[PDB]
Amino acid sequence: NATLFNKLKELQQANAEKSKLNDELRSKYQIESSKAAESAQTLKILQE
Amino acid sequence: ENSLSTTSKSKRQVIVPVCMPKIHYSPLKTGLCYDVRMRYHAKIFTSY
Repeated sequence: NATLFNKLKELQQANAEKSKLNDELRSKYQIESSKAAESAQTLKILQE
Repeated sequence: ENSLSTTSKSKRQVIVPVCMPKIHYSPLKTGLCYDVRMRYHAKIFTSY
């Protein structure tokens, strides 16, 4: 019973930290993708 | 075999010169839009 309960708890902890990890990757992904988009726009006017 | 057997032992004259085929459809290809940057927008799973 205790084995089952502790596996549940560690899985719960992993699940709890995973969301915030995803959010952080999302945040820094937006940060870089901004500069990606503007650099694309520079290359666009160069094509023009 | 056949006696119909068209006998004309001479060089012929060009009648219809070879031209570029007058088709308006399919010497081209199919257009395709793709970009990993439209997989950009993500949700924030917040409830649970």
